[PDB]
Amino acid sequence: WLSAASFQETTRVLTDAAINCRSDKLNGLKENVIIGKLIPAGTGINRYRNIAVQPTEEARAA
Amino acid sequence: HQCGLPKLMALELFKPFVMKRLVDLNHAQNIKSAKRMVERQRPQVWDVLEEVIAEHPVLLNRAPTLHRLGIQAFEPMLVEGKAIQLHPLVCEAFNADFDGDQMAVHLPLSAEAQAEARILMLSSNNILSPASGRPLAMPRLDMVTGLYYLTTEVPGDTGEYQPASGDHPETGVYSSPAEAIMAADRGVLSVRAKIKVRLTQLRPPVEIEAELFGHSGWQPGDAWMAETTLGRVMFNELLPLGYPFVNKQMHKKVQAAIINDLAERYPMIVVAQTVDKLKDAGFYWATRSGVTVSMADVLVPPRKKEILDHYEERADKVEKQFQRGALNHDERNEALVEIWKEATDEVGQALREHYPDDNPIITIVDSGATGNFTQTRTLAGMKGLVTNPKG
Amino acid sequence: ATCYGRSMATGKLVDIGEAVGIVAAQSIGEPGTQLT
Amino acid sequence: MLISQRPTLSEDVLTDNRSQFVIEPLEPGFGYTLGNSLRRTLLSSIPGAAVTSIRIDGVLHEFTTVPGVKEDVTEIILNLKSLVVSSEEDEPVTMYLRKQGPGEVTAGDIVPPAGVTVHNPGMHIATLNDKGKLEVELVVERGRGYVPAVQSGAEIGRIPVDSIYSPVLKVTYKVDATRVEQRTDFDKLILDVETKNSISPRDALASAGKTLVELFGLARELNVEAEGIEIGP
Amino acid sequence: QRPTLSEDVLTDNRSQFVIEPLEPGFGYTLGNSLRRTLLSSIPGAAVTSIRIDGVLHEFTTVPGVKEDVTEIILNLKSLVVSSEEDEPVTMYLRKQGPGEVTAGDIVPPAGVTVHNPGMHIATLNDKGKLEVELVVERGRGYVPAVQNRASGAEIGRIPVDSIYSPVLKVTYKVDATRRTDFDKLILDVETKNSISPRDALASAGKTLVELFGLAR
Amino acid sequence: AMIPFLEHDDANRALMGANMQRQAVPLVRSEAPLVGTGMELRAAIDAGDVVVAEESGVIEEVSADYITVMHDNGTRRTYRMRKFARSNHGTCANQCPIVDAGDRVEAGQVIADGPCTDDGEMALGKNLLVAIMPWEGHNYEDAIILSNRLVEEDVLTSIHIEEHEIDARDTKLGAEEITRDIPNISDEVLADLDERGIVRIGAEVRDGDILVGKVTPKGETELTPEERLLRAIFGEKAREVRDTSLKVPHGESGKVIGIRVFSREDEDELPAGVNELVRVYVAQKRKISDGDKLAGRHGNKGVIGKILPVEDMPFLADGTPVDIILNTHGVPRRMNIGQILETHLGWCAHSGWKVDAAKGVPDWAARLPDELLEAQPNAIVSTPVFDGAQEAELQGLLSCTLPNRDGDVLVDADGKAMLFDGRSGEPFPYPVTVGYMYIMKLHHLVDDKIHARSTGPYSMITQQPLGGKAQFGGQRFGEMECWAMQAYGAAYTLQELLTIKSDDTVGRVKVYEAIVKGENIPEPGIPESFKVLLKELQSLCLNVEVLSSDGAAIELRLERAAA
Amino acid sequence: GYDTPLGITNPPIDELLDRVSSKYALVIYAAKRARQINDYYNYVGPLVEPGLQEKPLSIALREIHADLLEHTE
Ligand SMILES: [Mg+2]
Repeated sequence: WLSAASFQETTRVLTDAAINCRSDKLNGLKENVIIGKLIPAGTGINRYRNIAVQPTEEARAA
Repeated sequence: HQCGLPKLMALELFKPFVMKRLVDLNHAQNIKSAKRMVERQRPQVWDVLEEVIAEHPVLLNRAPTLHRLGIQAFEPMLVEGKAIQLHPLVCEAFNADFDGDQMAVHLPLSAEAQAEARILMLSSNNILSPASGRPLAMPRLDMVTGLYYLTTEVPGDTGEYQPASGDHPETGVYSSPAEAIMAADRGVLSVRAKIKVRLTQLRPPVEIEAELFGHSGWQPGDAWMAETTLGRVMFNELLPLGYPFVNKQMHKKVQAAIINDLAERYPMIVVAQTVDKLKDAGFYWATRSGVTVSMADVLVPPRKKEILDHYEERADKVEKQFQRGALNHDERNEALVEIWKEATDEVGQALREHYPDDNPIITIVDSGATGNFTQTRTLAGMKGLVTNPKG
Repeated sequence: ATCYGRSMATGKLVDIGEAVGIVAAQSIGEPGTQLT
Repeated sequence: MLISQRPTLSEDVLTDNRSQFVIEPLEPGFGYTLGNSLRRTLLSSIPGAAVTSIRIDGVLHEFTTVPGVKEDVTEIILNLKSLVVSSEEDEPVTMYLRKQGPGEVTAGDIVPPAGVTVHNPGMHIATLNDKGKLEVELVVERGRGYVPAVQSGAEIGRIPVDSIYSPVLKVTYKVDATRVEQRTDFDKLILDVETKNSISPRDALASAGKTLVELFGLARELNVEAEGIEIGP
Repeated sequence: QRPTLSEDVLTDNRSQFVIEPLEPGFGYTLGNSLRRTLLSSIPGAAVTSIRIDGVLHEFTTVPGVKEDVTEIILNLKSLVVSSEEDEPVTMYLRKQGPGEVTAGDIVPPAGVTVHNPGMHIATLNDKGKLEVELVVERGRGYVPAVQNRASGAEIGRIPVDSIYSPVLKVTYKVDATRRTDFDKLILDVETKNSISPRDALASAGKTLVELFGLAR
Repeated sequence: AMIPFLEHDDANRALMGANMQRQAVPLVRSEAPLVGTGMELRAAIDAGDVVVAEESGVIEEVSADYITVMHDNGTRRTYRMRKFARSNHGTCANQCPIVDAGDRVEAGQVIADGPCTDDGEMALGKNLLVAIMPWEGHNYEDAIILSNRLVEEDVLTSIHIEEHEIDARDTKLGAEEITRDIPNISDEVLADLDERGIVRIGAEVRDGDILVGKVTPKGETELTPEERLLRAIFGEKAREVRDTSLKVPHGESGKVIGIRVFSREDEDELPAGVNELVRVYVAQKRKISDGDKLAGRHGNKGVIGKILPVEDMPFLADGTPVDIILNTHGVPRRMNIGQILETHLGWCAHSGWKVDAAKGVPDWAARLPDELLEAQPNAIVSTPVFDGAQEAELQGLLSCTLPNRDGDVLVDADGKAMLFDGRSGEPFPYPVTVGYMYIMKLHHLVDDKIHARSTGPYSMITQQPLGGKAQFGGQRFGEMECWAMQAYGAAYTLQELLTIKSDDTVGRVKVYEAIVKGENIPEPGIPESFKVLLKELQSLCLNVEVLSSDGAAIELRLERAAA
Repeated sequence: GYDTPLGITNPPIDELLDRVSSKYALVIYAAKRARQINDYYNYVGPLVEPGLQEKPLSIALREIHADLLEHTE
């Protein structure tokens, strides 16, 4: 409902959302942009953003 | 992959970075003093500035941002003045021309931001149109004309190879390209003269390679005889070794074909360096190309009067047909429109015939550098029909 | 990725995180001002 | 009047006969004032000797082909023009190349008369087929730069060739922006020089510098007034 | 064959110079190098600052003078003057009207010479009184006004652009001759009365020799 | 009506030419166009920026300040010259007389030139030596190349006068005071302030300098702990003010032309609660520079790409270096060859001509030419629109150009001429169209448009950076820009741009602190604009709530100081 | 087969991406490594001869080019 409210016809969208007690999962990238969270795309994907990186033993040696 | 930032701009953007490096060195006592120093523009900052900016990317954006290439990353270098220097090849992507537009600069701060700028949005990494796959960072007008002049074959030019029937052998044989360069330094060889040279450092066409070598029996040392112009040699030198010798006058379309081939078969860094070398060469030879405008270079078709008189006779026939009560008013307008569209196309044809093909106004259009022939036709010849307030 | 194919910009196979939707919207809108 | 701060000349060696020189940093604008001059001096103001003409046995009128050998006349002219010869006899000198039987000819097979030298003896000239002989006369003489085919005459059997006198083969230059204190537009000159094995790039640069200095001392002779002074040479 | 350089005079401030012989396709480069050095690096003299008692900044007038201070400084740009001091010297100019203040009305300190006393500077009527103090220095090329915070200058000084170069207009041609070919270079120098074409070409050659001495 | 060869220009570029004439900035010295219409004179006169003799008489006195004419009936009339007046847009209105004492002037005659006038004619630009040829890409895609002469000789230099203003008024905690005594400022920094705290006339002000010192009553709760202890131990007074002095804004400098001041003490009328009010008028001389926007009368605009040294500018046979290089590729598609005809006629006017009359008047010059059969160098000619110069006549004049000093004809009958490469020395292989073109300096200058910001004031409502250079604002990263950023997949760049550079009130101070101490950039927080959106929704009676994975609504809302 | 790149374009992007599956993975890779290095300077590395004042991110990219680091998506 956040996405819809920000796209067009804010008034009607918000009224229907209030009536239907809607809940936004905060999963669309526009939603995350609105709330200041890493968008779920490109470098925002889970596999990418939580990568762990430690130097190998052979390199840690020298 | 570079762009020019006015000194003051960079000093303001990296202000905290420069304050940090001013406290690292002992130019500033404390951090407040580093701030005051950077604000007064004390001469110590400038050196330090060029250190902080090292390999620190920045984003350039021009509105309206229609596609992502409307925001591209660049490595910044300090420039004299209060203006941003923009690489010409990227103009296509930004729809940016230098008639006064401006652009915005953003400095990525976090490490992930700098990484996204270096890897994702680096100009060199975005040579191709994300919508069509075609190349955008490609020679556009001047470059084009430059190359188009450098790779043209001029029958009868100075130093042209002439296999002589007399006791004199043919005179257009040059051991290496450097010998041709020497010959052209003196007024002995034109860069556009059809000659024959022994090339030792350029791959030949597939067919000549198949005959004079194995299918791939070519190695950098292997030389071979080519029959081209010195210009086409200097051009094929700009493309990488591995690319076969082309030997065509480099219309924009052919440059696009070459860049497409390179992007499809080669890494992208090589393609970017190739387009940059093409840029440099095209600018130099565009300067040297002798394209100008002049009231005399705008030739007017010599048959224009008679063409117009003939179509006016047709139009008077149609108008008398209307006065006769035989034509519809909309039909009269329709007939007049057909007549005048034909007359315009005829004067355009006569113009294109009369114009020598080396005329600059023709060279600029035909080479694909910039503009269409409708403009050539409205400039000399006739504009033709013009629309209505209704349409 | 495979149903989508090559990434028109990178020339390689589209990466697993692309926002092909926005890129499509842009590729379709950018030439809009040429429609007469 | 003022003075210039720290102009230096550095060398990078790409090959044992090809090098890039860097003059940096020059005051804004002088890169172009002394770039084209140095290029033309290197390519046109160095004494060097090379082949001026040749007489081939077996073909004097047609010049079509040579019996007993694969290469045609023009390929031989090209192979010879790429010869490296250094001669001290300033008047014209003659040399002779002789070989026979199936095999292959080179630069060492030719007999260099006393005073002249051949620097690339391992070079190729032609390949003799079975029962193939080859006798040729070559003319060498000092000169400078590149002079086109000088013509022929009344003695049939000799064809003039293009004389690549210049000991330097290829020269190019560019001008990049270097930053003197507070100025990002000072000029730095870069010179790429690929030369023959007669002399190294450094020696050619030195000779060009001396010749130029003489030329411009011609103008310095008119009077001795102040001028841009430099610290290090 | 060694090359020779023969001068020719056309007026007190315009000389040609014929250099020959030169290798073919080589006179253009010499002529252009000399032209660049002449246009850029011929040491000369010019004004650095001026001071006008009644005035504290450029953008103002002086009672009784027809030219505002801006126009005065513009007219003064046209001054051709030569100083042997090699250090900041000062000239003065007083004048009460009616009358036309010209360059001659300047009292140059010994060692500095003003070469065009006729040049107009200002017009003065009954109520007009002009009193000027002009610092003259020795430089080369072109140096824009030196700020009043970049120097210890007080609020009085009115820094001015310094056009040091005494060379006016330089050009060249070459006659090419083709089996024994050669080029003859005809250089053409015109300068202000500050120094002679001969002296300008001499200093240019001196600087060019010093710079090509990087061959080592 | 002031566009020469209008009929030769398409309506788009002609509309642009009119609009851009209306943007020329007055230059220190104005030069009428060598080739114009007939409208420059009448336009300048009717405009009302030149002084005009209301009554025919004789100039009785002339000064840089006024002009007195003694009419014939004994009447005296005097005209005061506007001297270095600031205009509504910063241009410099400055009149200069063009009469000499004892001159007899008729009614309507022009007495003094205005800002953009020359001897009574509209002079919006200068006559430049132009060469039409692509030059090393530095005039690529509409850029323009200028000869450095135009800097050394101030040919495109203009004067720009800004008006800084500041008032001392009544606040909650008291009343501001304009004072030279400002908290802990170096005696040297105030070195240019008078006793009042106002900068001194004729002082050269760089950006950041003080212009008028002012202190504003500060509350006691705002005193830092450091300041609290400082005022306690040393027994400081109870002034407790803040430095609200008027400083000169970024990218600005110049000599202080003037100072005006209005005091409530004196009988000066001011608004409520406004004690004092001072205005500093600062002038600056702008030399043409990279970025500045030039244009001809034919809608042919462009920014200056590079200003070359005079030595490497292409030059004619006589060493005359061109002044401006206009890229060829720009002319034909814009349908404004008017500029080319103007270049040809301008060279004709710059060299003068003599049509050969012996044996009759040629047919090409028969129709129009009456006193145009000959013309001295630097002749002033007008080619009205829809009348005037015909193509045949243009070519004819181009044939009989007069030669230079040495009797050399430099521009041939096509309007072209050989040129040398001022860089290498070799001549350019083909003749180039050289001529004289009228170029105006349009009021779009880098000095006005350059702007950067690392950190500055924010809006009290959205808590985002203020907008506008005047307020030291930040650039707007618009919705389409966020689209672009997403298309790249630059998640972290987009987050950073939208949180720690705009709205994270603690995140941004953290980021600055981390950059200053060489530490990695912290993780971003919550945009204040989101909290504000929530508050607005609530005020709309909508119960919005943020929730945890499995939880109730999350809520939104010392040790470092003691250390 | 290519001329010596300048600054940012070094190391080449193709050879760097051959070390990873996609561009974004490389991005996060290098950013993590650079943060780790900068922590070290106040934690392991650098793993190659650091430049005169090389940016930590540049050092991390070089380390990626030399395979001196391993990762796991
Ligand atoms: Mg634009």
